[PDB]
Amino acid sequence: QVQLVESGGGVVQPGRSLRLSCAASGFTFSTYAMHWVRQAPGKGLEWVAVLSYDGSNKYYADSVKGRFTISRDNSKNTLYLQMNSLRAEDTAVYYCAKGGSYAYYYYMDVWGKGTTVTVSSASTKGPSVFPLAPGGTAALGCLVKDYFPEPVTVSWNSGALTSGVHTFPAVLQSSGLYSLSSVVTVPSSSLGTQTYICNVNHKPSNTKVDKKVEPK
Amino acid sequence: VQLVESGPGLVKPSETLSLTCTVSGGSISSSSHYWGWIRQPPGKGLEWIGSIYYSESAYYNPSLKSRVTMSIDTSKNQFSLKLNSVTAADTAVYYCARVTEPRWTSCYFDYWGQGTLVTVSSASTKGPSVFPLAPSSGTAALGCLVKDYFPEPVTVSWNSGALTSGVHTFPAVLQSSGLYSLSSVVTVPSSSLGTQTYICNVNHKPSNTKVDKKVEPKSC
Amino acid sequence: NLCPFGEVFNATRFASVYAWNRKRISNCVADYSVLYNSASFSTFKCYGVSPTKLNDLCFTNVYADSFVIRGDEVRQIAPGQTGNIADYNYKLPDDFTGCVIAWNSNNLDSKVGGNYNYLYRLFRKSNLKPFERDISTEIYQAGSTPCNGVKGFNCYFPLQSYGFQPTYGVGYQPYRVVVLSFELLHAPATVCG
Amino acid sequence: DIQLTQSPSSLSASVGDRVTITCQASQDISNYLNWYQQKPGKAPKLLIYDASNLETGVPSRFSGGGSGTDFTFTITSLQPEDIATYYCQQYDNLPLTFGGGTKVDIKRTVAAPSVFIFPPSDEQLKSGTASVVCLLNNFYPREAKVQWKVDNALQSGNSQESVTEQDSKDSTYSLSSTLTLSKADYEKHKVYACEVTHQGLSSPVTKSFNRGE
Amino acid sequence: EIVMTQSPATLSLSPGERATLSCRTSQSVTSYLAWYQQRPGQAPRLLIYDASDRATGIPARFSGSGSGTDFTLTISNLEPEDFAVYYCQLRSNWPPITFGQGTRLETKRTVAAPSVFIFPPSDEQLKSGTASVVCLLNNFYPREAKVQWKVDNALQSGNSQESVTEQDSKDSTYSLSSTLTLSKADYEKHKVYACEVTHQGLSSPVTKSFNRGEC
Ligand SMILES: *[C@@H]1O[C@H](CO[C@@H]2O[C@@H](C)[C@@H](O)[C@@H](O)[C@@H]2O)[C@@H](O[C@@H]2O[C@H](CO)[C@@H](O)[C@H](O)[C@H]2NC(C)=O)[C@H](O)[C@H]1NC(C)=O
Repeated sequence: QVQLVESGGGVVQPGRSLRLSCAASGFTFSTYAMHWVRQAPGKGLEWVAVLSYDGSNKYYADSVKGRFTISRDNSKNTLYLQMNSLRAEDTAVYYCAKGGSYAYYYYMDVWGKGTTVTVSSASTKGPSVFPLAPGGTAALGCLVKDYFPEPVTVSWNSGALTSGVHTFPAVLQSSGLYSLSSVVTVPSSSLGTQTYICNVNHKPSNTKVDKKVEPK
Repeated sequence: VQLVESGPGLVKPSETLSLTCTVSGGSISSSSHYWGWIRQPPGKGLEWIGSIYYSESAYYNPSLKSRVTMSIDTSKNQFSLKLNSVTAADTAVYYCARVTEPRWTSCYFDYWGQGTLVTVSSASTKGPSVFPLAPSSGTAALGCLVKDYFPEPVTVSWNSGALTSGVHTFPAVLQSSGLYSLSSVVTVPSSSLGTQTYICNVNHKPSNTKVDKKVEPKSC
Repeated sequence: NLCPFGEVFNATRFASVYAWNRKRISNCVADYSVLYNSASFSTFKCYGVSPTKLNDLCFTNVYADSFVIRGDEVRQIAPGQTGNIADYNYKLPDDFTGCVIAWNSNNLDSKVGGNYNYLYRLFRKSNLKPFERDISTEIYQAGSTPCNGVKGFNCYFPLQSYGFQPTYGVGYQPYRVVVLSFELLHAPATVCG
Repeated sequence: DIQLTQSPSSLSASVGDRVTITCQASQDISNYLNWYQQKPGKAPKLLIYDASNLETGVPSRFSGGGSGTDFTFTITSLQPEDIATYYCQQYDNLPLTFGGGTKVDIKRTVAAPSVFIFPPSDEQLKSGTASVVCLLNNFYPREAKVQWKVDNALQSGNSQESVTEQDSKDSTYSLSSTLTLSKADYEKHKVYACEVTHQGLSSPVTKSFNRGE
Repeated sequence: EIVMTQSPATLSLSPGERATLSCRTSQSVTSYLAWYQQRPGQAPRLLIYDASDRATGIPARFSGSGSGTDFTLTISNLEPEDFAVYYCQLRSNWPPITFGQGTRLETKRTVAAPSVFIFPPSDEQLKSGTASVVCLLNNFYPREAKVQWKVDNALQSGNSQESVTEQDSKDSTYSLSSTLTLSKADYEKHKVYACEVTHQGLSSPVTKSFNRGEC
């Protein structure tokens, strides 16, 4: 039962520094090699760095070369990853992985649960909710625009309207804020005798907005 | 150990040259030694042909790699050589030696064989014409001109071996006709020209030719 | 069902020592009896474990490293050894737990004209750490003037070839090595006996 | 570096069908090829190690093969819990490099999208920003292309999209495109179309609106 | 390609001295080298293998400086029967078993002028339709010599062959024989035949001549 527990992941502004940690248990940590892997949102896996058994040889990727620093403390059974001068690409889920017997860096036998690092300059901000006003069937929705950070939750009619609802995952705008849209397909006959309200809840900013969508 | 070569001494151009070397001092089936062939044209340097192991595989020179094959026979304790499409540049003396490869770059030829001379030409075997080099009318010089014979070699003596001092038998030259020609001269005191007779003895075994030519001062 | 030890020992081709091959043996019953009775191995040295009491010891994972070296270098495949193979090609840790198995392969890995397919590393800036593999082919600078990828004065290629021909002494003939290493974690064991 | 090329990028197969994807390497990597399964949200789980062998717990339905440069990954009989993105990874040398990935879909009869457009709300226009929304409701397959037109001018670099995961009930996809313009540029033009192109449509379907009515 | 270049082509030394033969390999690998000795009409004999290991039966006066790239064979006390052609031999990857160009070791002595003799064609050979004129350069040193044929003061070229003997075992001198071959018809169209000999031991070119028909 090899245990790998990541910590230290959070929010950090571009250009600042952050230090991740990996707590190994259930095997001779001083003898094994250690890895760092990250995976950006919607992207594939990318190997970051690797350490020797005694922390004397380190090997990085060109994407983090000279900018990241991998270290370890065999007395504390912990693996470190000092990240300096962070950019938007570094935003990913960082895993630590056990390596080979000694200097056999070519293995990744066990992966951790992974901590998340989010690099953005925008501060916590509540979302603005704009209505998407409404064939045999009509579609209406809500635009949850310019909020930070993730995530937001959207419901319709306080949970009564669930059929035909599509809440899309958020996109990261070039401003550093997130936008999200949630729509629902409803019949056209009930557009004048049934009111629809989207319930946007943003816990990081303690924002709860109920927006009424009407036709024009 | 000893190595002996065997094979025809004449090969026509664009035909295969076969040679067989027979050893009689050890064993070819030994797992410690290679058996090769080394040739050298007359008056030229050495050129390794190819070495064969007691199994079957072997390695040769890239120059003659296409037109060469080598074979071995542990039963008769001998290895052979085959050279296809022989040109006139294959005129050489072919040795068979013993090779020892213990490490990697260590490849020396232990005991060599005496070697056989195979001359590749289309010319006809012909005995030599022996013409006198009469002494000119201190020391006087006379000799014999051994011209137009094939193939090598000939042996020249003076006074049936009784005259050796001052004798110079020159190496033969290959003329444009395909035949060889050499000269043999001897320096004798000028006073002995009128009393001492000098006879050169020329022998050419391939043609069974033995010629004794009297060399006398020419009279007007 | 049964560990594929046949694919390692009886492989048609073996790797050079500078790029030694490792196979992971997991989730199988490991029959070491065949290797015990087999009287063809010129070396069968085990460290940290005895070969007899091996059909009753479970392990979480088993690793088989295989390569080819010459006879006088087989003695280097052991903990605490130095030379040219243990320093630049394949190094074992001091606290090794496993077996080193080797046999003469002159009939297979020797060419009459010279088998130059097997290579070994000759120069390196520092000794290898345990179980480290180095396959770089960058010119080794052994002199004042640096080497820009070209050989010459104190500028040699890091890799050199074995001769491997049937006419060598036993000390220079090719030998195939299989290094069985056992790891035991605080985890369920997949390879038993 | 050693580069890996997976084929195909995504596929769809029925339950029980034979699924085989390939992973080719830029140079010889012997048999140091791993195969990972990653469901959305979870971490990658290793299924095949050393190109051919099965990891502990992985069912016998998964298999792998290959040596050198060309490798294959085969699922003999598809299962409901086999819907994920499969990556191949080499470990012959550093840096460790992964493949492009292969998404596995539930094969559903080609369904055309329901296209809807949404003009920016008057509340948002008060803030100085305009967001036009294009909705692609319930379609299959996932491949869909959306083009924006503002007064017959093709837009590029000012729009973003986000799709939902395959619905566990109708096995269709939905797409949402958002064109973000400033209020000033929104007032200089009149026509706003989002031309959609999908396999289920025998011709591109365009839905436009005029700024005003 | 690993090219083998021996040096020098010819070595002039006398018994009692020491010779230093050079066999430098091309700017490349370095390892072992084998030296061989070959006397006229005999198979080459193994002298030294593995850079510097005397073969079975080699005197202690032979040695090899088996170091890097360039090698060196050294003969301590030159014996009379130690003057021959020496070949170094390597065994690289490709090409395997390269041989050197060879170093000819001869006995150096004092400069000796050649005794020049010219021989007209015999009357017996003229009956065959061919005429050969022989020019003899007897007992000279060094072997470098030039023979210039002149027929009616016209310098001849292309119709002559020459041959040189090995070093004499007694006086260390050479002998040269040059044969001028003409047809009987061409031979009878001219009168003066001469060979001009230029040599280091001659203050001026020495010319021996005869007139066709005059005894
Ligand atoms: C390694 O192989 C040898 C020989 O196996 C031969 O090649 C195989 C591909 C197959 O065709 C065999 O039938 C061949 O004999 C194995 O030794 C043999 O083992 C079998 C039974 O397993 C036995 O009947 C033979 O007598 C054995 N041969 C000898 C010479 O003893 C050996 O077990 C294999 N080792 C491993 C680890 O798989």
